[PDB]
Amino acid sequence: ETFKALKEYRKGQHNDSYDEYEVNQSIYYPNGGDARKFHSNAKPRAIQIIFSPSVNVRTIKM
Amino acid sequence: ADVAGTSNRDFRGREQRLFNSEQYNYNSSLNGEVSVWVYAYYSDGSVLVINKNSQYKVGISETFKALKEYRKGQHNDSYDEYEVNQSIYYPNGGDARKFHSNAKPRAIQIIFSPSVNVRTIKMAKGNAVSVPDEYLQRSHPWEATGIKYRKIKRDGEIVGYSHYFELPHEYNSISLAVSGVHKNPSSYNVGSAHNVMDVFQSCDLALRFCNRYWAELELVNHYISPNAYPYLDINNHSYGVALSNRQ
Amino acid sequence: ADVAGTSNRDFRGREQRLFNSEQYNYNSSLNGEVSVWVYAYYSDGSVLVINKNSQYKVGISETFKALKEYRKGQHNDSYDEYEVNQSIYYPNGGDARKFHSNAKPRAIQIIFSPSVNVRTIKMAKGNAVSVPDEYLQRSHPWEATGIKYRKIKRDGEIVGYSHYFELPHEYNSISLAVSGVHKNPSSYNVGSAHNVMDVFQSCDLALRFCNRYWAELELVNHYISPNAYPYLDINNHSYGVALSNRQ
Amino acid sequence: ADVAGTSNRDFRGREQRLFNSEQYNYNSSLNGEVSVWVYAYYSDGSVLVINKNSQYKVGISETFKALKEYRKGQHNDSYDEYEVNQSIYYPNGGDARKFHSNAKPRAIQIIFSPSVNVRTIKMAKGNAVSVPDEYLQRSHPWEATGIKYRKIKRDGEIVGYSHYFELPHEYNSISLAVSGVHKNPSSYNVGSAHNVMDVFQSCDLALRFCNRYWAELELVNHYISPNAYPYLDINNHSYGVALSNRQ
Ligand SMILES: Nc1nc2c(ncn2[C@@H]2O[C@H](COP(=O)(O)OP(=O)(O)OP(=O)(O)O)[C@@H](O)[C@H]2O)c(=O)[nH]1
Ligand SMILES: Nc1nc2c(ncn2[C@@H]2O[C@H](COP(=O)(O)OP(=O)(O)OP(=O)(O)O)[C@@H](O)[C@H]2O)c(=O)[nH]1
Ligand SMILES: Nc1nc2c(ncn2[C@@H]2O[C@H](COP(=O)(O)OP(=O)(O)OP(=O)(O)O)[C@@H](O)[C@H]2O)c(=O)[nH]1
Ligand SMILES: Nc1ncnc2c1ncn2[C@@H]1O[C@H](COP(=O)(O)OP(=O)(O)OP(=O)(O)O)[C@@H](O)[C@H]1O
Ligand SMILES: Nc1ncnc2c1ncn2[C@@H]1O[C@H](COP(=O)(O)OP(=O)(O)OP(=O)(O)O)[C@@H](O)[C@H]1O
Ligand SMILES: Nc1ncnc2c1ncn2[C@@H]1O[C@H](COP(=O)(O)OP(=O)(O)OP(=O)(O)O)[C@@H](O)[C@H]1O
Ligand SMILES: Nc1ccn([C@@H]2O[C@H](COP(=O)(O)OP(=O)(O)OP(=O)(O)O)[C@@H](O)[C@H]2O)c(=O)n1
Ligand SMILES: Nc1ccn([C@@H]2O[C@H](COP(=O)(O)OP(=O)(O)OP(=O)(O)O)[C@@H](O)[C@H]2O)c(=O)n1
Ligand SMILES: Nc1ccn([C@@H]2O[C@H](COP(=O)(O)OP(=O)(O)OP(=O)(O)O)[C@@H](O)[C@H]2O)c(=O)n1
Ligand SMILES: Nc1ccn([C@@H]2O[C@H](COP(=O)(O)OP(=O)(O)OP(=O)(O)O)[C@@H](O)[C@H]2O)c(=O)n1
Ligand SMILES: [Cl-]
Ligand SMILES: [Cl-]
Ligand SMILES: [Cl-]
Ligand SMILES: [Mg+2]
Ligand SMILES: [Mg+2]
Ligand SMILES: [Mg+2]
Ligand SMILES: [Mg+2]
Ligand SMILES: [Mg+2]
Ligand SMILES: [Mg+2]
Ligand SMILES: [Mg+2]
Repeated sequence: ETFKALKEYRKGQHNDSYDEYEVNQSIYYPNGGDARKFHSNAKPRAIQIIFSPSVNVRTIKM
Repeated sequence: ADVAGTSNRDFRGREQRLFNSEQYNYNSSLNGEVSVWVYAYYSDGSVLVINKNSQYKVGISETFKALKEYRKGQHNDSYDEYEVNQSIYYPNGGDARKFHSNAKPRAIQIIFSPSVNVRTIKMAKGNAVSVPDEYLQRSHPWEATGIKYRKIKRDGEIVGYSHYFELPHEYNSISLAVSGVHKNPSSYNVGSAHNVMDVFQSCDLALRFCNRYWAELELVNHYISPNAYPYLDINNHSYGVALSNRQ
Repeated sequence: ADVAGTSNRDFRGREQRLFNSEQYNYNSSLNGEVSVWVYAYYSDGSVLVINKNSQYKVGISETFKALKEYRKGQHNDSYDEYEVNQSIYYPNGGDARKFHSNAKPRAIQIIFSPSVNVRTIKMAKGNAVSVPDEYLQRSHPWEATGIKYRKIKRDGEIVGYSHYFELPHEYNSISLAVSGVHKNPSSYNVGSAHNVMDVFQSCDLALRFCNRYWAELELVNHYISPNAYPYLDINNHSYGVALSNRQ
Repeated sequence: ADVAGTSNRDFRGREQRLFNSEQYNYNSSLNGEVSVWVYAYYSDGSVLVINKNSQYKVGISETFKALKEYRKGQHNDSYDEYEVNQSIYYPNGGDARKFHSNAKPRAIQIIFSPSVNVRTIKMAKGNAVSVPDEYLQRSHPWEATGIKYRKIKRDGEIVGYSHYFELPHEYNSISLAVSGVHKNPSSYNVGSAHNVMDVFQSCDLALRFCNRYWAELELVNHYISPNAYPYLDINNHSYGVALSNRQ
C-alpha cells in the first residue's frame, strides 16, 4: 500500500479531500503543499502486521 | 559629548535601561495587568489560545464543549460532534460514528504573566458536565495548584509561570476554569471598601482574546513573540523578553 | 468480629453514614458549591439546561435569543429566526414566515442546590429586549422570588429548591437572569475585606454547562440522575439523593 | 596530516568516491531495486506519475480510465466523463457533451532506472478496451521496445532510460502496461528454483507511488530532483546524479 492508501478514508462522509491532496504534497516534499493543518489526523498512528500460524516467520519481509 | 558606552554620562543607555525596568515594575504594580492564557492543543497540531487581561485578578472559564476544536469556515462534523458530546456527558449516551473526537484537547498549558502571585492560583478542573470532584456535594470548587507552576525564564528573569498537563487518555474529558490574583506585596487590599468597586469594574473591563492557530510554530511566531508574551514550547524552550535592569 | 447489623461495632455502617453526612454538610459549608440550573422546555419535548456551579454565590444570565432552541448540527431556520426575533423585539418589526417560533421556550424551571439560602434568590425576568419591568427607569433590577421556590424532597430531606413558570402565551417573551447566595449561618461575611478577593476568583472559577436534551426522560436518565442533582419532573415527582444521616 | 586534495592519503576523498560508486553498483546488483515510471501529461500542464520500485523485475499496468486526469478534491465532470468513456470504448457509444476530454493524456514518457536491462523491456500498449493489437486473437501481449529507449545522461553516465510518445491525435486512446527486468549479467537465474519464491515475494513487496503534479517544473523540483531520479524534460534536458567513480 502507498502512503495515501493507508490514510483514513471515511466512506460516505466528508474527508477534507482537497486539503488532504495539499497535505500529501507537503509530506512528499517538505513545504511542497498548501495545507491548512500541521498534522493530518488521517495519518496512521501505529501499524500492526499479523500473520497466520501457517507462515514461516523466517520468510517474512517488509 | 562623552563617547557612547564609556562613561556614567551615556544618558541614552540609562534611559534605555530605565525604560525596560519601568515596564517590568509597572506590570507588577497594582496599576498593571495580570494575564492568564489557556492553550488547548489538538491532535492536528493546532492550538486554541484563550487569553484574558485585567487588573487586580484575572481568570478564564470554559465548558467541555468550548474547549473542543472548532475550525472557522470549514466543516466540523457538527451533528456527529453533538452526538459525541452526549456520549462524553454520559457513558453510551450518544449515537456518534467515532470512538475518539479529534476535536478533544490532547493537552492544556496554563500560563500566567509575571505580575501574578503564584500562591493565589486556583484551578477548577471539572468533569465533562462541569463538576470539579466527581459529585457537586464533595467538590471543593478549586485546587490551589501554584506549586506545580514552573518559572518561564529568559536571561535569569521570571517572564511568567507555566502549568502543563496532558490529556492523552480516553477519559481525559474536562471542563476548565483558572484564576489568579495580581501580586500585592502591600497591606492595601484592592478589594477592601476603598477600592472594591474598581475591582467590580475590572470584571467588566477585562479584555479577552481567542483564536485557533494552525501550529505551535505559528503561535510562537505570530501570537507569543510579537506581543512579548511568555511561552514554553514542546521542546521545553522558554520564550519571553527579560526587562528588569537590562537594555 | 461482631456480626454485621447487630451492634454499635458495625464500623462499616458508621462510616457509610458518616460518608453520606459529610457530603451533605460539606456542600453546605462555606467551602462547598452552590449551584443553579435553568431548564428551558421546548414544544418538541427537548430541554435546554444551563448549569452553573461555584463557591459563595452563583447565577445564570441569558438573553431572549440564547434561550431559544438551537439544534446543533441540524437546520434551525436561522434567517427566518432572525426575522422572528426582530418581530419579538418590536411589534411588527420583522418579516418572519411564522406566527409563533417553536424555538421559544414554553416553560422555565429554576432549580437551586440545597446549599443555597432561599431568601437570597433574586430573578431578573426581563422583556425580549432585556428590561426587567417595562422601562429601565422604573425597573428594579430583580425580584426576590424565594417564597415561590418549592422544596424538592427525597426521604424527608430537602434535595433542592424549584421555581417553575410556564410561558404558554404568545407574549411570554423573556430574557432571564437568576442569582443565589450560598448559605452562610455564620457572621463571617465571605465578601468582607478578609475574603472578598476569593469571591472575585469564584466569579472566574464558576464552571458552566449547557446542552439540549431531546426529552425530559433523557434529562432524568442522563443529566439529573448520574450526577445526583435535584429535579422535579412534569408529573411532580422529586428526584435527588437524601444524604444526611443515611446509609 | 597530509593536506586535503594533494595526496593518495586524502581518505575523505576516497571514501566519498567509494560511497557514490557503492550506491551505483548496489542499485545494479541483484540485491538492488529496478524502477519504472509512467508519466501521463495532460493538456492543463499537469502530470500524473505512477512509479513502481521492486527487486528483480518491475512493471506498471493501467486501464484507459486510470490514466485520465483526476483532480483530487476538485470537480472532474465525473458523470460526463463516464459518458465520454462509453464513446471512447465504442464509437458513438456514449452521450457526452464534449468532443475531446481534456482528461485524456497528451503524451506518455516511460522511464526506467539504470538497473534495468533495456533488452528486457516490454510494452502492452492497448486500445481503450485493453486489447494490445486490434483483436485479442492476433494480439501479441507485448512489444519489445527497448531499441527506442534513449539514454538519460548526466556527466557521461547513464542515469536511466527514456521512451517518450505523444498522443496528440483524437484516436490516441490507450490502456498501458510496461515491464522491465533488473540487469543480471550472471548465469544465476533469479527465478530458477533456488530463488523463485523470493521473486514471488518481490511481487508483493513492490512499492507503488502516484500523484498528479500541477506542472513539469513541480515534477522536476519536487518529485525527480529530491529523490535523485532520472528525467528528461520537454526541452530535452537530462536530470539525474552521476555516481560511478565520482565525488
Ligand atoms: N553576563 C555575561 N554575559 C555574557 C558573557 N559572555 C557572553 N555573554 C552574553 O552577554 C549577554 C548579557 O551581557 P551584558 O548585558 O552586557 O552584561 P550584564 O550581565 O547584563 O551586566 P550590565 O549590562 O553591565 O548590567 C548574555 O545574555 C550573554 O548571551 C559573560 O561572560 N557574562
Ligand atoms: N422509617 C421507616 N421506613 C420504612 C418503614 N417501612 C418501610 N420503610 C422503608 O425503609 C426506608 C428507611 O428505613 P431505615 O433507613 O432502615 O430506617 P431509618 O428511619 O432511616 O432509621 P435508622 O437507619 O436506624 O437511622 C424508607 O425509605 C422506606 O421506604 C417504616 O415503618 N419506617
Ligand atoms: N573532466 C573535465 N572537467 C572539466 C574541465 N573543465 C571544467 N570541467 C568541469 O569539471 C567537472 C569534473 O571535473 P573532475 O571531477 O575534477 O575531473 P574528472 O574528469 O572526474 O577526474 P577525477 O575526479 O580525477 O577522477 C565537469 O563536470 C566539468 O563541468 C575539463 O577540462 N575536463
Ligand atoms: N557565559 C556566561 N557567564 C556568566 N554569566 C552569563 C553567561 N552567559 C549569560 N550570563 C548571565 O547569567 C545570567 C543568566 O543568564 P542565562 O541566559 O544563562 O539564563 P536563562 O536564559 O534564564 O536560561 P538558559 O540560558 O539556561 O536557557 C544573566 O545575567 C546572564 O546575562
Ligand atoms: N411507612 C413508613 N412509616 C413511617 N415512616 C416512614 C415510612 N416510610 C418511610 N418513612 C420515613 O419517614 C420519613 C419520610 O420519608 P418519605 O419517603 O415518606 O418522604 P419523601 O420521599 O420526602 O416524600 P414522598 O414519599 O411523599 O414522595 C423518612 O425518615 C422515611 O425513612
Ligand atoms: N571541457 C571539458 N573537456 C573535457 N572533458 C570534459 C569537459 N567538461 C566535462 N568533461 C568530462 O567529459 C565527460 C562527459 O561530461 P559531460 O557533462 O560533457 O556529458 P553529459 O552531462 O552526459 O552531457 P551534456 O554536457 O552534453 O549535457 C565527463 O567525464 C566530464 O567530467
Ligand atoms: N488548502 C485548501 C484546502 C481546502 N480548500 C477548499 O476547501 C473546500 C472544501 O473542503 P474540501 O478540502 O474539499 O473537503 P470537504 O468539502 O470538507 O469534504 P470532502 O472531502 O467530501 O470534499 C474546497 O472547495 C477547497 O476549494 C482550499 O481552497 N484550499
Ligand atoms: N451520528 C450521526 C452523525 C452525522 N449524521 C449526518 O451527517 C450529516 C453531515 O455531517 P455533519 O455531522 O452535519 O458534519 P458536516 O456536514 O460534515 O460538517 P458541518 O459541521 O459543517 O455540518 C448530517 O446531515 C447528519 O444528518 C447522522 O445522521 N448521524
Ligand atoms: N423571512 C424569510 C425567511 C427565510 N428566507 C430564506 O430562507 C432560506 C433558507 O431558510 P433559512 O431561514 O436560512 O433556514 P434553513 O436554511 O432551513 O436552515 P438553517 O438555519 O441551517 O439556515 C434562506 O436562504 C433565506 O434567504 C427568506 O428569504 N425570508
Ligand atoms: N452527459 C451528461 C453530462 C452531465 N450531466 C449532468 O451534469 C451534472 C453535473 O456534472 P457532473 O458530470 O456530475 O460533473 P460535476 O458535478 O461538474 O463535477 P464532479 O465530477 O465532482 O461530479 C450531473 O448531475 C449530471 O446529471 C448530464 O445530465 N448528462
Ligand atoms: Cl501600586
Ligand atoms: Cl465553613
Ligand atoms: Cl548480486
Ligand atoms: Mg455520503
Ligand atoms: Mg465556510
Ligand atoms: Mg539564556
Ligand atoms: Mg450539520
Ligand atoms: Mg419517599
Ligand atoms: Mg473537495
Ligand atoms: Mg554535462
